[PDB]
Amino acid sequence: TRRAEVAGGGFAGLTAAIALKQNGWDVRLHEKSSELRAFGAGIYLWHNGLRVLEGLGALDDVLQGSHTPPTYETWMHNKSVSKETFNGLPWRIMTRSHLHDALVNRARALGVDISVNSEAVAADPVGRLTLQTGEVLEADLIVGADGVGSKVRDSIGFKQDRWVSKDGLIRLIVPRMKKELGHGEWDNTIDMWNFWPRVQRILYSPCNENELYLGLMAPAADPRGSSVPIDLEVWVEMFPFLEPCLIEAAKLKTARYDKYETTKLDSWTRGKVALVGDAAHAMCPALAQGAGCAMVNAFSLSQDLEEGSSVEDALVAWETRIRPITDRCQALSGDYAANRSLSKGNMFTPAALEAARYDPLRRVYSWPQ
Amino acid sequence: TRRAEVAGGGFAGLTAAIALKQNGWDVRLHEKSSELRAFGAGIYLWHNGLRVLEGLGALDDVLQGSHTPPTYETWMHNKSVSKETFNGLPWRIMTRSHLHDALVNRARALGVDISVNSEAVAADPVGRLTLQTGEVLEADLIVGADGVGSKVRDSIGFKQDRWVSKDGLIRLIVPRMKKELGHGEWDNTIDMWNFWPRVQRILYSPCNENELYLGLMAPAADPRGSSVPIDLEVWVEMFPFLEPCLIEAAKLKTARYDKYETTKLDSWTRGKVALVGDAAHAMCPALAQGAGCAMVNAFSLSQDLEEGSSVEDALVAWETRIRPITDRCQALSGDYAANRSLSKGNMFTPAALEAARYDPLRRVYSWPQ
Amino acid sequence: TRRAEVAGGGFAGLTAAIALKQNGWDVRLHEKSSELRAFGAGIYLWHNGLRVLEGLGALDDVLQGSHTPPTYETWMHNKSVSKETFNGLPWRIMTRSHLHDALVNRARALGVDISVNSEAVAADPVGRLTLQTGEVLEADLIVGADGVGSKVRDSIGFKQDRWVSKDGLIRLIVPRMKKELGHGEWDNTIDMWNFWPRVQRILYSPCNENELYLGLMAPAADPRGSSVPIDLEVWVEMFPFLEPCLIEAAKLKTARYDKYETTKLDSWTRGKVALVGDAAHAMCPALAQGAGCAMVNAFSLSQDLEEGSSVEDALVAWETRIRPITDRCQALSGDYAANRSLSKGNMFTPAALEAARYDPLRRVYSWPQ
Amino acid sequence: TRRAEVAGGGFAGLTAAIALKQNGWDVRLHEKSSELRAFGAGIYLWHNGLRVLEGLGALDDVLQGSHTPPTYETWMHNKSVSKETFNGLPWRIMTRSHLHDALVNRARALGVDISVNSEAVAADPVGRLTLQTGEVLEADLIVGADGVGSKVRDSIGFKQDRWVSKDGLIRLIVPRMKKELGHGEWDNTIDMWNFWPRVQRILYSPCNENELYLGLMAPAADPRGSSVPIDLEVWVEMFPFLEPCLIEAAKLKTARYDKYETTKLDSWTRGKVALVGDAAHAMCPALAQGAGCAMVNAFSLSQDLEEGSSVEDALVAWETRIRPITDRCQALSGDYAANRSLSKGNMFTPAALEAARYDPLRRVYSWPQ
Ligand SMILES: Cc1cc2nc3c(=O)[nH]c(=O)nc-3n(C[C@H](O)[C@H](O)[C@H](O)COP(=O)(O)OP(=O)(O)OC[C@H]3O[C@@H](n4cnc5c(N)ncnc54)[C@H](O)[C@@H]3O)c2cc1C
Ligand SMILES: Cc1cc2nc3c(=O)[nH]c(=O)nc-3n(C[C@H](O)[C@H](O)[C@H](O)COP(=O)(O)OP(=O)(O)OC[C@H]3O[C@@H](n4cnc5c(N)ncnc54)[C@H](O)[C@@H]3O)c2cc1C
Ligand SMILES: Cc1cc2nc3c(=O)[nH]c(=O)nc-3n(C[C@H](O)[C@H](O)[C@H](O)COP(=O)(O)OP(=O)(O)OC[C@H]3O[C@@H](n4cnc5c(N)ncnc54)[C@H](O)[C@@H]3O)c2cc1C
Ligand SMILES: Cc1cc2nc3c(=O)[nH]c(=O)nc-3n(C[C@H](O)[C@H](O)[C@H](O)COP(=O)(O)OP(=O)(O)OC[C@H]3O[C@@H](n4cnc5c(N)ncnc54)[C@H](O)[C@@H]3O)c2cc1C
Ligand SMILES: O=C(O)c1cncc(O)c1
Ligand SMILES: O=C(O)c1cncc(O)c1
Ligand SMILES: O=C(O)c1cncc(O)c1
Ligand SMILES: O=C(O)c1cncc(O)c1
Ligand code: NA
Ligand code: NA
Ligand code: NA
Ligand code: NA
Ligand code: NA
Ligand code: NA
Ligand code: NA
Ligand code: NA
Repeated sequence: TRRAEVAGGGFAGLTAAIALKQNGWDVRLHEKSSELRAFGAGIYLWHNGLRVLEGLGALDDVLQGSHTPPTYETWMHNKSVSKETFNGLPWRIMTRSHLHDALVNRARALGVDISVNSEAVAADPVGRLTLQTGEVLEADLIVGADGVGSKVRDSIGFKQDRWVSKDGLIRLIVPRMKKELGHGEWDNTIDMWNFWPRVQRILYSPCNENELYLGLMAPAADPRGSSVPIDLEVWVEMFPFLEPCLIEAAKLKTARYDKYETTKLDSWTRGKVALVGDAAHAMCPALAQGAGCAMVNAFSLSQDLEEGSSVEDALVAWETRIRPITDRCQALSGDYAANRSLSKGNMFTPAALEAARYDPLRRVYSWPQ
Repeated sequence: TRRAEVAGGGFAGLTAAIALKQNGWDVRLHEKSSELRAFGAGIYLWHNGLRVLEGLGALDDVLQGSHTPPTYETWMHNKSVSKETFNGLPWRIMTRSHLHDALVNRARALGVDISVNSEAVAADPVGRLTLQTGEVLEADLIVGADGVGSKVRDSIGFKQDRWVSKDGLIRLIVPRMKKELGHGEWDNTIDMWNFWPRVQRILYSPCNENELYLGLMAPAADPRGSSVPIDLEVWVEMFPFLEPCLIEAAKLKTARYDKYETTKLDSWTRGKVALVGDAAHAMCPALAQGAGCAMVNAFSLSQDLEEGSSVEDALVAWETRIRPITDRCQALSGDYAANRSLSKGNMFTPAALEAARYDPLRRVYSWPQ
Repeated sequence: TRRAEVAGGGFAGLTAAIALKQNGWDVRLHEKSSELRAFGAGIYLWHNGLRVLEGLGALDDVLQGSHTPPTYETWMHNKSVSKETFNGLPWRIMTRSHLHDALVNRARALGVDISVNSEAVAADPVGRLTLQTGEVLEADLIVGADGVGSKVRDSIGFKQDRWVSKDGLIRLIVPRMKKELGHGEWDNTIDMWNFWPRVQRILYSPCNENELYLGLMAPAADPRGSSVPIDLEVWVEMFPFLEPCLIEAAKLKTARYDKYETTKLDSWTRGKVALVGDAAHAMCPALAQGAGCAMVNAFSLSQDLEEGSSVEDALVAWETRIRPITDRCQALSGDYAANRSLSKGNMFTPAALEAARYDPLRRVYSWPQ
Repeated sequence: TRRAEVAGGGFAGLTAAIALKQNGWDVRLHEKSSELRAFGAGIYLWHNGLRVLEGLGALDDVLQGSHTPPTYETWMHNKSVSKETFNGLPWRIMTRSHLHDALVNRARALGVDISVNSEAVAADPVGRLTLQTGEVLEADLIVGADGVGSKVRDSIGFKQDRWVSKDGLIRLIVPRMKKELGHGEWDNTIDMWNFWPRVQRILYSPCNENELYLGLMAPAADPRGSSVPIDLEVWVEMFPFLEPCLIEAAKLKTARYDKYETTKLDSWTRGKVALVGDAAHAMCPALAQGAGCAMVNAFSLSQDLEEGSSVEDALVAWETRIRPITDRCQALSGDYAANRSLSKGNMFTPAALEAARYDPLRRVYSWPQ
């Protein structure tokens, strides 16, 4: 039996572990943290990620208790500038914990061996993974799914450009308060942009009938807008229609102003080691596809390992096949972020939706625009 | 090699033929008409039917050149009473020819032997199909996909209740005239109900950027509203906002006032003969699921024939497994039609969407409400 | 000093009494009822009536505590069909008591001698008024302002057509409940028409920040819709958006289903007797001008009595000058009522607004359309 | 017969001349310009100014061919922030020429002696007016209605503060293009504010079915926004919904970027000389009351001259009676302009509307808020 050692229990690592286990690999997954958890409050998935979930046998648990808004709406200075439904392209909003739980439960159901407090500190291309405990594990495949600060990557040495932004946002889950919001379209995604009187934006993202995912975005140089716990007054001033939800947001002492971070590498493979997710390709969140691409790439890795080739050759074939979708999406999302393109509305163009349109199960693009 | 003879080249027969051919059956399909064509102007499919298309390898050709509205909207007396998006449940509108062409092209690509001017006039449960030419074909499976007036069914004799309504509607494809319609949400499905000043209704159904599917519904006792070609004045009077499209509709000399028709049988099988689609279960169109159920049932038949059982036993197992979804949907659609339930809006309830939610590929219900 | 005896303490009689007293007449007014009061809940005035109030020195007290809606809106089956603002033509809504009080207070301020429990039972063209007490009062002018059942008129004998309708309405004052009505344009006049599922209409008429005037109109043959106190269920069913106000309306045990009533006479004068208001020209309320015309005619009477002619000649001149405006408005309002013309919206045409446009102070038409 | 000499043929001078002529004064009016004309494209009047017009016998000609919008609407960054109708307070929009013509025609009808190319260069408090021709005219009253640069004022010497702003606006009349504007509320006043992406504002003011009054406001430091003829691109960019009207505006080679200008004086009188209008009290246009106050003050002057006092005493009484309304309105309009208060919407408060609410005919405040 082929053995895989996966470093990291995020969406990339769990996807890799499930996909490999379904194909008969002996899979062990190692999470550095003391518990299995997902940070970031909420998350969007699209057709591509939902198809991965179908491929993993985890779609049912995800769709139950998650939300597809009637439309993706954009506001500029409180004026609705677009409503987009992507010509039926499937999409979904959920809490991070909801997605995480579904993947963990599926991995456990399949008998994936999951270890917590288990940090990969070094990886060897010949197929050896060293944990912080000093345990050296031999494997036929090593998956570096260990995030932007991947030690699987950096122990080997990959030529790279990394960037941590000065700016960021505050992501929270609060109650919907739907009745208290009164008249409106409060099941929508609403991306609420402003440049005047200050640069403040809220991405309003319903997760289900109970939970609302809010992203509060202000520059780091704004001492009030970037404050945690949230400066209620400055958010209510520019988003008064969300006051009921913002009052609940202001109670959260766990709120963090998290910075954006990107990674791009010359390659994603070395011998029997494959880098997946933020370890390889962390990107700007404009197109809401960092985890989508991570999951597609992890699932696609399992596919290329079923061709009867050596692991080394399968990994090379995998990157060649799948990386361009991620490269283009990363580049375009970065362009969108820098140009504030989403502020215009109607920017989920055919090109913007390329990654979302990809079906990893059939390996074709679907849901034409 | 197992041989199947399929009577009828509608959506049920083509689905059966493709699904069987994909599983290695030697399939021949017989269409009574001189050409392969689909009547009825336009058609809605939902998740269940779209999943059948995925199973048939015909989804790509269908999604290209078809439309998912941003919302399914209902009007009563020109007042919007509901907007429904079904919590992300996939759905699609297309011309009948668009769906038909996709299925025919797929059947031809797989090497299904299609005959036109080939009418099944008698079927024997032992596996003999007699054509109007006098040709007697022996087969391991006979599929009666030959519509509400099925001769495969009636030559054998199935206890049945059939009903042809006095009332009906006029279904047409016209240009979108989107610019000429001016301000509005003209990519929506809009079910435009009226009881005052007369009983007149238009189901407004965009198929793509070029083609609009209209259903003009008035009682048979209304000599103007039921007239073909359409009485332009009486339609413009109550739907003045559609005048540009109605002017184009009035040019169509091919317009027909078609009656609603239902069939229900005590059983769908006899020996090696299976009845699929309108031959077995024609229903009211309120839930837009007659072809959806027909396609699910045809696809499901192919599945039950892969269990290693006798054809006779597989057919019995098939009906037992799949019929209840169709029975409930038929009953509920008839209830909706009789009570004019759709006129209230917000009537695509979890129960109404049961058939749509069924995934025939995984044999589970998806897209929870 | 010239002496006038006025029969009736309604809007016509009070207007006549004030206007005459301002011109130096010794005026006595006789009200049959035990108290000075105005029935009918609320009332609309337009430019013509507001100009009379200006002429009477009673405009200030009327405008304080009354309401001009931002627009006059019409709904058919809950769909807004028109919004009308009459090109700036002044108009106003108020409670009947508000208008009544303003006129009574002005009459008292001028020293008009007002008697209650004082019914005119006979009038003589030579200038004698007999009260129910048997008191015979001699005067230079007798004003029959004693309503649709005028005894001043009928004691003399005027050729006439009177009509009392079988149908009618329930008029009430309730609290605004503005906050409880939620999203909307609840300061508007909204004429809420329906023919389906039943013939039920509400004229929604805000009087000020505290008081709402509702007219609930259903046919007499409808036992539920015409019931008093109101059948809450049947009104909430068709006007659910007014439920907070309708709950308050249902508490009113004083509610009446009052019938429409009209009067038309061959003449309005006989010797020293002049008939004013409903005594002469009761009309359908479609154009909201019965009191408007009554007040214009009463004020105009005082004007014609300042020409230095005999009272008999002044009265003849008065009717000749002013009656055609009332005749046309009565006729058009009756046409509108019979044809349900207001149900279409946009029916306050230049012709419909003729009476409203008349300025009695300058004797010209203003506020062109 | 009392003789009045009026310097200036603007709204103040024409009002003074008509009002005095109606009271039996021998009135001569002197306009410096070669023709009688009014600059500034369009103008708003309110109840106070409309009542002056009624007092002048010029209301009929003004209301015919002018417009009361259904509402006064305010936008910030294309989002509607308020709709105001002032609780029925009368108001009106018209072209400057429309108002001017009505006043000139009334003055001519009354036999006011109007001279063009007749400039007042000096005034003496004893009642002598010297024209640029050298003609010295003796009079019982001299009216300085000669604008912000009044030579009647400055020849005498009045302690004053004058201010000419660096900023200004471009005022134009263009066709309505109502059909070309498509869906909207295009009969409204719409004050269209923006601070982002640049400081640009359009006051949209329909005058009648044919003519639209536009005020295009940008800072003088903006070389494109302040350009004449208008820089079409920069106006269409921020007001694309007005493109049809802006294309017509760009054709006007007569367009001017006119600066705001204010005047405030310690007194308005000296002996037999009275200063009226912009000569005395030019103000910021935020409350749209510069001409309103000018007309009220000119009309009020005629009233105080009917008390049987000396002209000198009547003038002192006039200023004491009427100036505080103008002082408060000037101050508040300046505050509004400086604070950009109108950008918030809902700022026509009872205090803001004080001047508008004043009725000069009855000398009371009407139309309570
Ligand atoms: C503001 C924001 C919004 C976003 N929104 C979206 C969205 O809507 N949709 C979407 O698809 N994506 C979104 N993304 C992207 C998404 O968050 C990431 O791309 C995705 O979570 C990365 O998954 P991962 O498994 O690669 O890495 P991670 O989620 O970082 O998981 C790595 C795991 O490995 C563990 N670990 C780290 N080092 C080691 C080690 N040495 N050994 C063992 N374990 C280790 C960590 O503790 C962690 O649990 C967003 C990102 C940001 C910043
Ligand atoms: C007004 C209306 C609207 C509808 N809207 C929808 C909708 O939106 N969505 C949806 O899913 N469904 C809809 N339906 C239902 C749908 O039209 C039918 O259920 C579906 O087309 C039936 O397919 P079928 O293949 O069973 O039969 P058919 O479409 O009738 O095809 C039978 C074929 O067999 C041929 N034939 C007949 N007899 C013989 C014979 N003896 N031998 C050989 N060939 C023969 C015929 O010529 C025909 O081509 C609607 C129905 C109506 C009436
Ligand atoms: C449903 C409805 C809605 C209406 N809405 C409007 C509206 O919005 N605007 C509008 O302008 N008009 C409206 N009208 C018309 C308006 O109500 C009448 O035209 C107006 O009140 C008539 O005034 P009046 O003074 O002529 O008669 P009344 O109001 O009838 O007053 C007559 C008075 O004389 C007294 N009286 C009677 N007989 C004698 C006697 N013999 N001696 C002494 N006193 C006597 C009575 O007690 C009464 O107080 C409406 C009418 C109806 C039915
Ligand atoms: C941008 C803007 C918008 C405005 N909008 C409004 C509004 O909506 N509503 C409103 O009410 N007001 C408005 N105003 C104010 C209004 O324009 C003025 O207050 C009003 O026109 C002043 O009238 P006037 O007669 O005092 O002076 P002017 O209109 O300046 O008239 C003076 C006349 O006297 C002549 N003249 C000058 N010197 C002499 C002399 N020595 N001898 C003889 N004749 C002379 C001039 O040629 C001129 O014809 C606005 C002002 C501005 C700047
Ligand atoms: O920062 C964004 O533009 C962004 C856009 N979409 C989803 C998300 O989480 C973030
Ligand atoms: O007749 C209907 O109610 C109907 C409802 N949905 C689709 C359709 O084709 C018909
Ligand atoms: O019955 C009417 O149509 C009517 C219309 N306007 C005011 C009113 O009181 C009644
Ligand atoms: O500049 C203004 O704020 C202004 C406001 N109202 C009318 C007008 O002409 C100008
Ligand atoms: Na991507
Ligand atoms: Na991306
Ligand atoms: Na069905
Ligand atoms: Na059905
Ligand atoms: Na009338
Ligand atoms: Na009338
Ligand atoms: Na003023
Ligand atoms: Na002012």
